Amino acid sequence: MSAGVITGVLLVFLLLGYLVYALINAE
Amino acid sequence: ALFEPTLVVQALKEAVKKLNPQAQWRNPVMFIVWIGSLLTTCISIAMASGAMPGNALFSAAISGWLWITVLFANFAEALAEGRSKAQANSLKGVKKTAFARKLREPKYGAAADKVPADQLRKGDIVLVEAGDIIPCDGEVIEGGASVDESAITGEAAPVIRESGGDFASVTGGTRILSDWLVIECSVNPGETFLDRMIAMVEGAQRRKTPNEIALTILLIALTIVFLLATATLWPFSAWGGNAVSVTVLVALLVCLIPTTIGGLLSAIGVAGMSRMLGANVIATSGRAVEAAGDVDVLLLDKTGTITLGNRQASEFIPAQGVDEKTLADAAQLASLADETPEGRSIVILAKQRFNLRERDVQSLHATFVPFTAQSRMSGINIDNRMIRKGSVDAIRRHVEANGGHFPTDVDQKVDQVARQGATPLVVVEGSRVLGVIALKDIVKGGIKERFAQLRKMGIKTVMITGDNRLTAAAIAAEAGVDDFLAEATPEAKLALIRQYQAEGRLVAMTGDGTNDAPALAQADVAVAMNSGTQAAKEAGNMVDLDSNPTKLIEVVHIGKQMLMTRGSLTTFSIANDVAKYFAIIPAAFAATYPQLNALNIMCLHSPDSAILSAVIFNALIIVFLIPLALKGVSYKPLTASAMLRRNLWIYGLGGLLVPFIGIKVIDLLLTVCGLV
Amino acid sequence: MSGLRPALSTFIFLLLITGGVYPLLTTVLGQWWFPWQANGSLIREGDTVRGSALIGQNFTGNGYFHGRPSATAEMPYNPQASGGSNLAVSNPELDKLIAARVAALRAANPDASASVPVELVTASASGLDNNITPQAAAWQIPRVAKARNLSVEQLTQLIAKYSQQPLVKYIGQPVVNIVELNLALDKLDE
Amino acid sequence: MAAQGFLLIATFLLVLMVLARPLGSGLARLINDIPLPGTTGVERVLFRALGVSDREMNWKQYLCAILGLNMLGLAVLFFMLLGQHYLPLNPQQLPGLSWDLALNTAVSFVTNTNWQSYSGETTLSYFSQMAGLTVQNFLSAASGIAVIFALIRAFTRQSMSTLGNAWVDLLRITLWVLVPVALLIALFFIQQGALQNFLPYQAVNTVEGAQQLLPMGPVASQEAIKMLGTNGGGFFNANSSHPFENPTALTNFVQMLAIFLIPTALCFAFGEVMGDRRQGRMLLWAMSVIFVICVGVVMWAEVQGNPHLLALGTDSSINMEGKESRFGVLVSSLFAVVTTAASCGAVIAMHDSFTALGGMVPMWLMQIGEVVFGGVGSGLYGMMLFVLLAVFIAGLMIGRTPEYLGKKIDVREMKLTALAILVTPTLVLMGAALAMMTDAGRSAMLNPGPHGFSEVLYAVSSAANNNGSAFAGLSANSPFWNCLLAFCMFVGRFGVIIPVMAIAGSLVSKKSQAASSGTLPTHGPLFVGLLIGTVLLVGALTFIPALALGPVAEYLS
Ligand SMILES: Nc1ncnc2c1ncn2[C@@H]1O[C@H](COP(=O)(O)OP(=O)(O)O)[C@@H](O)[C@H]1O
Ligand SMILES: [K+]
Ligand SMILES: [K+]
Ligand SMILES: [K+]
Ligand SMILES: [K+]
Ligand SMILES: [K+]
Ligand SMILES: [Mg+2]
Repeated sequence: MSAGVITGVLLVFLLLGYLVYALINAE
Repeated sequence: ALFEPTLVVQALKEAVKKLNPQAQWRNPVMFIVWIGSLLTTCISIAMASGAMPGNALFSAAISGWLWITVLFANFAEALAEGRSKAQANSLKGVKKTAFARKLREPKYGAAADKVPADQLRKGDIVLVEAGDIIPCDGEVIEGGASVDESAITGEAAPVIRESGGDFASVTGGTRILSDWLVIECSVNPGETFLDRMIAMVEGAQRRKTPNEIALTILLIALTIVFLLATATLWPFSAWGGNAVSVTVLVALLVCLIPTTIGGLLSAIGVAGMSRMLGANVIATSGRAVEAAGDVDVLLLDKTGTITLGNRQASEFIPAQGVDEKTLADAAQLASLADETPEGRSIVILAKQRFNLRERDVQSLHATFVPFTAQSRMSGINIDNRMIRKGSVDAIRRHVEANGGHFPTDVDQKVDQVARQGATPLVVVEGSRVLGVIALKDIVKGGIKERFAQLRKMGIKTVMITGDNRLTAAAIAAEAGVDDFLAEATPEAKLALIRQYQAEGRLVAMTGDGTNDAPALAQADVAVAMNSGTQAAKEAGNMVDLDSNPTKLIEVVHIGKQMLMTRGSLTTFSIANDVAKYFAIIPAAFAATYPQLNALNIMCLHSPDSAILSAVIFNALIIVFLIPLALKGVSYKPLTASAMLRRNLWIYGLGGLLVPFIGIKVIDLLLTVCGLV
Repeated sequence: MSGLRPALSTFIFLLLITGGVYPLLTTVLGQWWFPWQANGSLIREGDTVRGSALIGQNFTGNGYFHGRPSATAEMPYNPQASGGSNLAVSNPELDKLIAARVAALRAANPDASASVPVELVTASASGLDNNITPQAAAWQIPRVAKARNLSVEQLTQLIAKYSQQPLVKYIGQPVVNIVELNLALDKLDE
Repeated sequence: MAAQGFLLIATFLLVLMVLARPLGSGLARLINDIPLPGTTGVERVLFRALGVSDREMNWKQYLCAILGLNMLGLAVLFFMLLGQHYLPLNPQQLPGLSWDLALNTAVSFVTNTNWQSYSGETTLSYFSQMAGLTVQNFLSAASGIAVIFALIRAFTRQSMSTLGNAWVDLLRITLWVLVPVALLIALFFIQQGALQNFLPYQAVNTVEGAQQLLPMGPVASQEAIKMLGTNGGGFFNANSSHPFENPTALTNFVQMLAIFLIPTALCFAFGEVMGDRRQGRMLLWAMSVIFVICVGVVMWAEVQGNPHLLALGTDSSINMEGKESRFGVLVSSLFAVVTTAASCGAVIAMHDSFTALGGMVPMWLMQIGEVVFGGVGSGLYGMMLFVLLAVFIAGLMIGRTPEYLGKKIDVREMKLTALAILVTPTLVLMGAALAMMTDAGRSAMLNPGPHGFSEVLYAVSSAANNNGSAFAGLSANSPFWNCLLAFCMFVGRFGVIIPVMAIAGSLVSKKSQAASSGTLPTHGPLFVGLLIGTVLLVGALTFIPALALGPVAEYLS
């Protein structure tokens, strides 16, 4: 709802996307 | 191997922090804790700078303890890599002296000239005398002397490496004692198995085993679970009242995610490879080693693998219608030009028993029929009418081609020789047969006890031999193996490996001969004998150095210890999280949720002390389980269900009760030291 | 493969069966066998229906046997919006509702124990409940005995006669059908 | 009281196994592509009419068939519920639904969740509650049974890259397993006092004289499949608490048996198809131990009840608030645990007036992934995912390759199993976070304090775990709540369905291995305890924070 909140949500989504990409491509 | 030399630890402590700057991209579980460490450090800097009011010392201590948790994980990885590097430096060798004598004529035609060994191509013959290190891998074509394999294998013992037969392989880096040898460059330098094992560990080409990828996927999934729980914990407390800070969430996330196994998995793999090499057996790929735990059958050769080789005759036997000099004259020239151990044995025994000084090698020429393992036949024909020799089946089928009728008393004699325990050898007088030559073979020691241990563990040892039916029974009675496959063509083992593979079972074997090379290349866990040809060396995915036919028990020890340690650390890191909850969840919500203090079953001092103690235990369990990851957990041959129960009792309830005591001890130490 | 025809054919057939055979066969079988149960268990007295034997009603007056309170929308015991109070145990609104119900029941029943039964003060799950325990019925005897001049023993036999007990003592609870009990009490007294 | 509850658990489990023993052989016959003892040419003429054959197609076409049938059903439901007043059999003349409510209810009835944001008797008409509700309950139950049938076929078939035919699977399941048993159950409900008619709303004058309108309609035909297929959602708002839906304790017991009939029969079918019944009884032990523990804990919590009632002049401290009176508190506790563990949306009590711990346990059973006698096939393939995790961990512990029933578990199986594990809790946590960050999400709250967050978390958990039971205090009729729940339910069910079909297609490509000496026995108390501990820890390490902020906070307050 605020700048810090949306920054934290964006960082969490970036970490989640990186972890999902690592799960798909653990190779 | 020495587990922690202080010199090598302080040498690799710089390599610990060399892998800190964004080299953890390939490790997701620890990239998460590195991102959390950077976020906590940044918010602590901005928190001490004036903005975001609060107690910045607690956030700084949290950031420091996550940073040294990252340092401990990198220390485990760098310690395993340093141990592997020290083993590689010990297995470098002496061969840096490239003084090799370039030989022109493919015999003892002098030609001693100092040339560098870097231009040694395939097809170049090298001859060196005793007392000098041999440059490269050698397949001796003529000669034979005593070598010292101490610097390559690990122990010094007088061993004789002749030519012609199977035991005609010498590895570079071994000094010579008595006589000159002939070195054949079968492989280019830098492409041999020794160069491969000392060069693979230098680079970071760690092709992970599929079990390791699967567990990495599972640990990533656990990290996703804990990241979502931590991230969604903020709006819940935000609605409930004063929201929790970022640093307490990051500390709970770090204490939650599988940091232990996620940081010790690579250390487990590298230290397991180091322990694999420490048993004088070399594995170029862990994909076969991880599947070597699930094996049930072992196929063994006899002639040259289980026995010592070098079949020496003991006593000749005559027949009803033949004399003894008629045995001797045919026996001394049956394999006169052959470099076979049985041929040299019958020659020396015939000369010791009669001293028949016939032609030295031939009269003018001969046929010089080679010995093939599929037909089992050899002979020399100059003055007689096609006289030969071979195994019982080959001599019988030659009698059907030449004489037809075969002597049943001689058949009874070869049966009683086989029951005595001598490998049969029958020669041809030209039209009929004269009798068998008994070859009293000698067998390696301890194989009975090691096969009993294998039967206790549950690997069905199978003998592969193409000599005779009763000889396999006589060699199985004194060795303690399961049912054999006797009188078998060397293609029968090639059919049998695919037969056992197509049944769903995983087959494993050993061998040294060139004829065995397709079986070594097609088998799943195929160790290569040290006294074996380079074709078998490159065909087998692993190679032995102790010249032992039953090092597969150590191979499966290493593989099962790998899987056991990795799964045990996984289950320990799962069981830690309930005590992590009982330490952090009452601590994280104090002002906003004052009724949650009833869940302090450990009765900790303050919430900040509880969170700090949880993070300290998260670092300390990793640094305390570095030696467990280095050594590998204890493995005993037992029932699979009983082993599962023991592992559960050690790393389940036990790995659940350890974090409680550790967190309580760390909190008590913090309280008595008075920091928090 | 593409296979749009078998998907559509399967969907049309499994819609036609489960929406035009099974509900129709169930309705036909119910109306042909068990019509009074299948039509709502209505008590039909004259041209109008007093109520159903299962859904329950509201009895504000002290002469009748009061049931469990209802938390339905608008008026209590309204079947057009069923449901409960949806109030947790940590709700002060539920606390005031419970206290007010206990006070009202104690004011209505002076000649009884102060330990009010839980069923008469707690709202039912559906909000349309026609059942109380005979212990609560025995607790509610004296109000009816004071309102109408009948015997306590006579009320006890009437309630025991109108007590639907379950087949097994502990698969459910012993209950009385409140609407039918009140209607039969009115019919027998007048 | 404790003896009565233990007797209730014992007799319920006993009659459950008694009724599930004959169904196991029949379901095994359906798995093994074996026709029924009947079927005298009716199957041949029906498949000739419908244009399907006895084909054999792969996992991609099986999953595409299931997804296409569900998507066509969802579109038909959405258009029917939007244009409700055009279709006949509307005696109350109820108007067409809102777009958000129609989409939410359509996704709700196609995706087996069966969340109800409305009141049925003043929301939907008779033909709507027939065609758009009962038909899709049948189709969703048949889709779940077909998916788990394909998974069992994948586990039992060696070197056969095709997984039967979804059309014949759906036809045989729907018209030989669901329909006749539902006919018997609905006739028993009619015998005990349910409702099945098409009369308009009967005006009723009360004994005192107040007005009362009694709703009517085909309730028993809904109830039968509603309990057989573990498809929640009643004819009225009081889901299985209305006496027109649950007249007697015998009806309630038959409802419990119908809920637990199909998962137990599917476990028995697994045991019969895989030769040895030990692998089908290990799963049943794993369900039964956790089920008995949760039922006993919830009964103890509800018996202790609310001390405020005893403090306010009540003889009984048992929390009977928001509970039926013909149904005991022990029966209500057992039915609550049954519906919250088996993905059935039936609510004997409103689940909101429970104690904090007695609402903590069933919501935890919701949040562990719906495995303990879960769903209709949907619980058994989730239990299969947990068994794959358990055998991977056990193979790691014993040092052998991770295998289950002779099939080596590979990197693709681990990838898809991890994805199928992660689909549900990411949706529960993200939906709860999105609901608690918005005033529209938090404005549906009823109970102040941490029980409100418990209500929101229970709503999102029941949505994304496809259960549909609600605390009902949440005013989920808002368009934001309807869209959020509909999205969570849709992507949760189908993003668990797709990787399960992918695991099945990865397992048909492999071949079984014969069990030898030194292998892992996949039965017995040790493996049962390992599987139960795996399920409990995976469901606990995910959700102890949310439980601690919700019902545990309410209990400790
Ligand atoms: N040099 C030789 N000349 C003739 N026959 C031989 C010779 N060496 C071995 N044989 C016969 O062939 C058999 C060898 O079989 P096998 O063990 O398969 O080959 P190897 O001994 O080379 O491993 C023996 O039974 C022996 O009788
Ligand atoms: K997981
Ligand atoms: K699931
Ligand atoms: K599901
Ligand atoms: K519902
Ligand atoms: K989970
Ligand atoms: Mg050989």
